[PDB]
Parts: sequence; C-alpha cells; structure tokens
Amino acid sequence: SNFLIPNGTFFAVLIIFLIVLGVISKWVVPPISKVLAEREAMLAKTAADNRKSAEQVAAAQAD
Amino acid sequence: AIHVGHHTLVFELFGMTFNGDTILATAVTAVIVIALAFYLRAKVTSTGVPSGVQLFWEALTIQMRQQIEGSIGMKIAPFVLPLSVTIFVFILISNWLAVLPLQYGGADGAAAELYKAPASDINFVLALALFVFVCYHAAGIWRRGIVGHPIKVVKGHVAFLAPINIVEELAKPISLALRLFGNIFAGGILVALIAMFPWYIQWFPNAVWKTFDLFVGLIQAFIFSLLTILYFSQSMEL
Amino acid sequence: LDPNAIITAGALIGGGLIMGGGAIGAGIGDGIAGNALISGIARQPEAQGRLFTPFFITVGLVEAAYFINLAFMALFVFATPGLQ
Amino acid sequence: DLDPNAIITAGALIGGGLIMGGGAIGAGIGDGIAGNALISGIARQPEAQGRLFTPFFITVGLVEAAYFINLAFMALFVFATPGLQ
Amino acid sequence: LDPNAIITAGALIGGGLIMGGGAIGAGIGDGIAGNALISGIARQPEAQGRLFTPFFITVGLVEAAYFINLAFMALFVFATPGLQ
Amino acid sequence: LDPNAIITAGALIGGGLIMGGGAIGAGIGDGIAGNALISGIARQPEAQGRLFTPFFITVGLVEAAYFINLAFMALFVFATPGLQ
Amino acid sequence: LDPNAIITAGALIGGGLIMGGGAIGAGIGDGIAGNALISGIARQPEAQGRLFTPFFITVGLVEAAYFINLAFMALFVFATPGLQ
Amino acid sequence: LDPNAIITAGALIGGGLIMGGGAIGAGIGDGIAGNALISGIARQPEAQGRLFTPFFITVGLVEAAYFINLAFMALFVFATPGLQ
Amino acid sequence: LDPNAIITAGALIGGGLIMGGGAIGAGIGDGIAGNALISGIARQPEAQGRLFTPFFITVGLVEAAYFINLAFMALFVFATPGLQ
Amino acid sequence: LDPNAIITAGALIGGGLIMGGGAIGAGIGDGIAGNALISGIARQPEAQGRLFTPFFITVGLVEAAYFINLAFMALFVFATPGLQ
Amino acid sequence: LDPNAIITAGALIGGGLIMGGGAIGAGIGDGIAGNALISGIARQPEAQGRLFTPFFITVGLVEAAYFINLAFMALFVFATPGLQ
Amino acid sequence: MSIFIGQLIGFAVIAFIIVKWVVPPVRTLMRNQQEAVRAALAESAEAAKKLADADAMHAKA
Repeated sequence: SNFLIPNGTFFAVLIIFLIVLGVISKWVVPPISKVLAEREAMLAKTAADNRKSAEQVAAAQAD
Repeated sequence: AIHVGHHTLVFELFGMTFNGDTILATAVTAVIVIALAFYLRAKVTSTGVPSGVQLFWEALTIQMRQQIEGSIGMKIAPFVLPLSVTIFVFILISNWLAVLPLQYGGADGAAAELYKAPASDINFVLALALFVFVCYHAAGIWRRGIVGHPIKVVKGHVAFLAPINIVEELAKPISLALRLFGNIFAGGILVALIAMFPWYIQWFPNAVWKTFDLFVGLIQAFIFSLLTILYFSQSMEL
Repeated sequence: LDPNAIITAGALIGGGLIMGGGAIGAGIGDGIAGNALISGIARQPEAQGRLFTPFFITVGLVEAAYFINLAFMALFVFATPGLQ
Repeated sequence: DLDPNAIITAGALIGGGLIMGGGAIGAGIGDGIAGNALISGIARQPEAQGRLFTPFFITVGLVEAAYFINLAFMALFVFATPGLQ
Repeated sequence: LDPNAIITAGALIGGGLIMGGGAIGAGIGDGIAGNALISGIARQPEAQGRLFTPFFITVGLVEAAYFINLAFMALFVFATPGLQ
Repeated sequence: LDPNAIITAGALIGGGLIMGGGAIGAGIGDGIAGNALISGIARQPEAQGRLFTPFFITVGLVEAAYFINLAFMALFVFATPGLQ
Repeated sequence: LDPNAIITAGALIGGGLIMGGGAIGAGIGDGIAGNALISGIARQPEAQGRLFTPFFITVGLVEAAYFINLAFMALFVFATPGLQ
Repeated sequence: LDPNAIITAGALIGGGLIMGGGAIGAGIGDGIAGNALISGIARQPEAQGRLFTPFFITVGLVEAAYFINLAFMALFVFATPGLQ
Repeated sequence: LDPNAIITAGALIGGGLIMGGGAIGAGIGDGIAGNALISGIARQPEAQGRLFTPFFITVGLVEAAYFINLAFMALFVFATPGLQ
Repeated sequence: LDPNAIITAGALIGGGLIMGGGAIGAGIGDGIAGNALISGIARQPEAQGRLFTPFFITVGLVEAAYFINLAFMALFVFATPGLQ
Repeated sequence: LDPNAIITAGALIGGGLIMGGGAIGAGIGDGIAGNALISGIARQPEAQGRLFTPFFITVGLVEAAYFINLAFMALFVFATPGLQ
Repeated sequence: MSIFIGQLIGFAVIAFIIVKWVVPPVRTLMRNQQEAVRAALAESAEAAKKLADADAMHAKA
C-alpha cells in the first residue's frame, strides 16, 4: 500500500531516462538540426539561383 | 476486487526496494525510443526523400524548436531543445504502449497487466519532474548568477508578492508530476474496472476508453514537454 | 463498533468530495478554454495551428489540479491516512 | 450496535453521489459553454461550420470523457467499495 | 439500528446529490446554449434555420448527462446496491 | 430506535439537495436566457416579437429540468423508496 | 433518543439546503438579468421602456423558482413530512 | 441523548447553509451588476446618473433575496421550529 | 455524551459554511468588479478617476455581505444560540 | 465517549468549509481579474504599466478576504472556541 | 468508538472539502485566464510573446490559493491538529 | 481468460478504427510532405541547370 510514497525506483528510473536523453541529445537532435538547416539553405540557394539566372540572362542579352 | 497497487516482481537492493514492474516498463520504453533513434541515425538522408521515421523526428524537432524560439531565443538556450524533445517522446511511448492487449486474469478474477505505463507509478513522474526542476533552476542560476537567481525568483514580477512567488516555484515540480501521474493512474483503474464487466460486454467500453486514452496520452506528453520548455524560458530571462 | 469502518466511511466521503470538486473545476475550465478556442477559430478560420498551442497549455494547467485531486482521492480510498 | 458493512456502504453511496453530482455539474457547464461558442461561430461564419466542429469536439472530448471517468469511480465506490469488511 | 436503514439513508442522500448536480449542470448548460441561440437569432434573423442544428447538439451533449444521472438515481434508491 | 426515522431524515436531506440543485440551475439558466433576450432587444428592438420563439424553448428546457427535480423530491419525501 | 428529533434535524438540514440553492440561483440570475438591462439602457437609452417588459419576464421566472422553494422549505420545517 | 442537542445542531447547520447560499448569491449578483455599471460608465460617462436607476433596481432584487434568506436563518436558529 | 458537544460541533459546522459561502461570494464579486474596472481603465486612462466612484459602490455591496456573514459566524461559534 | 472528539471533528469540518470557500472565491476572482488584465494588455500594450495599478487593487480585495478566512481556519482548528 | 476514529473521519472530510474547493478555484481561474490568453493570441498573434508575462502572473496567484489549501490539507489528514 | 478475450476484442476494434479512419489521413500527410521535399529537390536541380545554361549562354554572348 501507500503507493504515492516515493520508492527507490525513483533512482533507477531516472538513470534510464538519462540514457535515452543521451542518445536523443547526441544522435537525434544534432543530425536533425543539421538536416533542417541544410534544407533551408538549399531553398534559399534555389531562390538566389533563380534570381541570378534571370540577372545573367538579362546581362547576356544586354551584352 | 479492484486490486489497486500490488507492484509485481519487486526487488530489494542496498536496503531500498524497487517496483520491478515500473523498471521493466521504463526499460521497454527506452529500448523502443533508442531503436527509433538509431533507425533514424542509420537511415537519415539530407538529399533524398525523407523516410517516415525522419519525418516524425523532424516534425517533433520543428515543433519544439519553434516553441523555444517563441518563448526564449533558441540561440540562448540550445540545451532545452533536446531535453524537451526527449521528454515528449518518452511520455508519448509510456502512454501508448499500454494500448497493446496485455491484460489477463491472474487466476483470481482480478485484472493483471503484463505491461503497465510507468507514469502510473509515482516514482517515474517524480524522477522526471525533479530532474526538470533541477535542470531549469540550475539554468537560471547559470544565467543570472548563483546569488541573483534565487533573489529574482523570490522577488518575482513584483516585489510585494514575494511570498506567493515562493509557493509558485514549490508548485512547479509537483504540478508537473502529479498531473501526468493522474492522467495515467486513472487509466490503470479504468481498464481494470472494466475488467469486472462480462467478456461479451467488456470490448466496447474498453475500446472507447482506450482510444480516448491514446488521445489523452498524446496530449499529456505534449503538455509536459511544452511546460518544461516554458519553465526553462521563465528561468532564463533577465 | 469497528472504528476502521467509521474511518473508511469518512475517507470515502472525503474522496467523493475531492472528485466532485476536481470534476467541476476541470469541466468548467475546459469548457471556457474550448469557448475561447472556438471563438478565435470562428473569427479567423485559418488560425487553428497558432491557437492550438495556448489552448492546450490552458487545458494542461486546468487539469493539473483536477488530476492532483484524483490522485489524492485514490490515496484516500486505497491507502487511508490515519487508519488503524 | 450495527454492522460496519452498513457504515462502509453508506459512506460509499454518499461519495458516489457526490462524485456524480460534481461530474454532472462540470460536464453540463463545459458542454453548454462550448456549445455557446460553437453556436456563435456558426451564426457568424456559416461557411466555416465544418471547420468549427473540429475544435469543439476536442473540448467535448476533454469534457464528456472527464464525466465518464468520474462515472467509473462511482461504479468503483458503490459496487467495489474499497476498504469493505 | 437496522443496517438496511443506514444503507437506504445513504442511498437517498447520494441520489439527491446526483439529481442536484445533474439539475445544476443541465440547467446552466441549457441556459448558456439558449443564450447563444438567442444572440445568433437577434443578430441574424434569417440564421434561425441553421442555428437549431448545432444548438440541439449542445442540448444533446447536456441533457444526456442529466438523462444519465437520472438513471443512476434509480440505481440508488429503487435498487440500492449492497442493500440486504 | 426507529429505523424509519433515519430513513425519513435521509430522504428529507436528499430531497432538499435535489431542490437546492434544481433551484440553482433554474435561476442561473433563466438569468442567462433573459440576459440574451434583453441584449437582443436592446441591440435591435422590434425583434422582440420573434425572439420569444427561441427564448421560450430555452427556458422550456430549464424549467422542465428543474420541474423534473420537483417530482422526484416528492418521491423522496412523500413516497420514500426503501421505507418500511 | 426521540426519532422525531432526528426527523426534525433532517428537515432543518433539507430546508437549509433548499434556501441555500434558491438564494444562490435567485442572486445569480437577477444579477445577470440586471447586467443585461444596464448594458442595454447604457447603449440604447431611448429603448429603456421596451426593455422593462422582457426584463420582468426574466426576473419573474427566476423569482418564481426561488419563491417555489420558499413554500417547500416551510412544508419541511413546519409541516415536516414523515413525522412520527 | 438530549433531543435539544440534535435539534439545535440540525438547526445551526441549516441556518449556516441558508446564510452561505444567500451570501454567495448576493456577492455574485452585486459583482455582476457593478460590472455592468462600470462598463456603462466607462463607455458613456454622461450616463452615470442614468444607469443608477436600473442598477439599484437590480441590486435591490438581489439584496432582497439575501435579506429574506437572512431572516429565515433567524427563524431556524433563534426560533427553531419544532424545538423541544 | 455531552449535549454541549453536539451543539458546539453543529455550531462550528454552521459557522464554517457561513464563512465559506461569504468568501466565495466576496471573492467572485470583487473579481468581477475589478475586471470591469480593468477593462474601463484599459479602454481610456482618463476614465480612471471617475471609474473608482461606482466601483467602490460595488465592492461596498460585496464586502458588506461578507462582513455581515463574519458577524454571524462569530455569533455562531463564540456565543452559540441555544447553547443549553 | 469523549466530547472533545465531536468538538474537534466539527472544528475540522468547519475549517474545511472555510478553506474550500476561500479557495473557490480566491481562484475565481483572481482568474477573472487576470482575464481583464490579459485582454487589456492585448488591446493596449502601452497600458501594461498602467493596468497594474487597479489590477492589484482588485487582487488584494480578492486575496484579503481569502487570507482572512485562512486566519479563522486556524482559530477553528488550532484553538477551537467552545473546546472543553 | 475510539476518539481517534472520529477525529480522523472529521479530518478526512475537512481535507476533502479543502481539496474540492481548491480544485474548483484553480480550474475556474486557469480556464478564465486561458480564455483571455487564447482570445489575445487569436486577435493579435504578435502579442503572444508579451501575453505570457501578465497571464502567468495571474496564474501565479491562482495556484497560490489552491496549493496553499493543499498544504493545509496535508496538515488535516497526516498531522491532524488536536489528534489524540 | 474471459477478460483477456474481452480486451482482445477491444484492441481489435481499436485497430480497425485506426486503419479505417486514422491511417489514411496520416499516410496522406506523410506522402504530401515527402512529395514536397522531392519537389524542393527537383527545384534545386532545375535551378542549378538554369544557372549552368544561363552561364553558357552568357559565355556565348
């Protein structure tokens, strides 16, 4: 009885959580953040590339 | 004969007892989460079409990153982004693996669950809530100095309400834990209660409650993660 | 008579009151939050994604007290304090 | 004297009645308020009718189910009275 | 002190609590829904036609609660569980 | 002691609770419906003539629920279930 | 112990509950109706008279419920049903 | 035991219920009416004189019930019906 | 068993009920009046000076209801009517 | 039996009533005042500094009464008047 | 009937009332503040960041009551004052 | 085992509900986001090709 009273499991469970966090900290979030940053950079580069293609065509016809 | 409590395969070590049932449930949750994480790490492509696991993980990351940016600059406190994310998935799994049909009769006419969500055990919620408590309080100490941070939290947004502010901080950890615990503890009774119904009638209320339990578990995981992020932001403002 | 019977009856009454209060609070708070969400969406039908966050924050904060009360009622009616 | 089972069952009945009363008050108030919001929304934006049914049913889902949760506990009190002798 | 007397007294008190709570909830919910409908009709005289369809749902989600509590009241006094 | 005495006392308490809840619900619901009606008339007067058609529906539920409670109170008080 | 004492105690508790609920309902409903009336008169003074018709249609109803309780409480305290 | 003790305790509890309900109703009604008055004066300062007449018409009603309720409390306590 | 014991227990319960109802009413009324004042001041700062005049009336009608309750609570506990 | 047992049971019940009523009132009043403050700040950000002046004036009026109740709770529980 | 049994029953009832009142107050306050926040966000998205500063402040008060009540609840059930 | 059969039927009903009502929309959202990412990649490739062709033309000019 007295289930609300904290037990020793408090310690053990915490340990496991840290383990998971470790992985999520080092092998889930950094790769995903890098992927998202690279995708946004790719989109911005696509926009800049379209603009520069328009500019270069305009210059070529001008010259 | 509801038979509330009665943690299974309990074991004593170093003079302290441990609910083996909660340990096993947490271990299964950790194994599933680590399996998903490594599946992502071994099959994440920045160039080609993303996979389902990568899509889910990046959706979670985008949600948490956007929440942080809205609350406190993601540049200022990067370490919040992983933690909260972790928390979310953890809670989510701990509230969804229960859906699996792992309830039977323990040769006594009382329901027995092979797997029970660890959040139904007070130790799980207390561990997570206390860890988050220490985490954002230490972050606030680092941000505003060892002496400054306690002073700032005691003062609060207005000096003359200093006493209530103290209560507020004392309510931050407890409110984080008990809520979650209840949201799952109730389930542990509900399903068990429905076990008293005849088998030919048990299916329908069981199905309805378990579906709503899926939804509630998702909601509670999201709330826990978001509240952790919000408390971090409140603790990391000058 | 049996003192434990009296203590158990008192615990049952206390737990019933705890659950009644918690349910009242949770129901009314959830109704108010849902009212805010629905009015906001009706005003701006394409704002669901933005509003769902604060609405769920409110739901969590309101249900915190209700489920704390549920946990305390479970304590009352399963591990009664002061029982002999 | 009297049977302690009598006191146990009387306390259980009173507790279950209280749980049901509180739950019904909460459910009625919440559902009425959410329905008022929905009715105003449909009045102002009929073309948005369907778009409103999504959030509303969440509120009801959070409210109605809460009531039903209390229902279970009442069934626990009356039929599976904890601490019975 | 017949045990059945205590059982029946507790059952009557519990049924009264059930009915009172259900009445409060149903009355206030119906009042609020009707206020919404009244405001909608006043603003938009022609909207009445549609406004009934959602209004009923509110009543359906409110009166039902009453019609549940009522049933449980019968489960208390008419057929009291645990009575001998 | 006379067990019927306890029976009647409990029944009277239950009926009082029934009527208290019913009166709370009826008062609040009628007040809210009347607020809606008065605001609707103030905003645009001549709609009064039609605004009664929905208003009476709202109150129609509210009073009805409360009036339902009335009957059951009598059942508790004048023909008490479980009385011997 | 006189059973009539138990009966009278139960009747007094029931009457107290009845008046408590009636007073709560009447106060809240009258306050809400008065708020509606005050807002209407502030917005549209020229229609003040037109508001007093629906307003009394509302308050009246609420008062009726309250006054109804007032009768039953008397029946509970003076002509207590079920006296031995 | 002494019937006077039981009857007095029941009467005291009933009177306490009466006064608590009356105070709740009066507080809510006064708050709501004052909110209406405050909003009206904020929007239309010149209406300060105009709005008092409806406001006092509201308060009175609300207050009336409370006082009436209070009166009966005395009847419960100082002139406890059925006392003996 | 001392009759004074039952009388004093009933008196304490009644006083607690009176105080609980009074506090509920006072708190909600003060909150509502303050909400009206806050909205009025937010709409235009210059209104502040005038707004406090009606506001103090509302609070005057709320706290008064509280204070009266307080007195009765004292009269219930310190000098219990019919203390016998 | 020991009359002090009944005395202390009644005192604990009365303190529970006091604290429950105070908590309900304080919570609802603070919530309503906070709703007013939040809406005001949303509409007029520049008023964030100004609105604090009345808001606290409200909160104290809400808190004062509540805290007063808390004080009396001690009087009921720790040093119970009428204890013997 | 051991005195401690009666004291424990009374303490459990008192704690139950304290928790019920605190839960209702916290839930209503949280819901109201959340409704204000949701409306503020729906109207003005850019205000979201600056709406948490006042919102939580009010929430900081709303919890203060409930949890404080909870604290005293722990005194009732575990460290029951006056326990023999 | 009776309660086991009951909860098994309940889980089967839940699975049927998920597959009929939930799986199609979630799969559709995942497919839509995958298609969006593929379209973004194709846009990047086409933009690079556009730059190459424009540079070639400019060199010709």
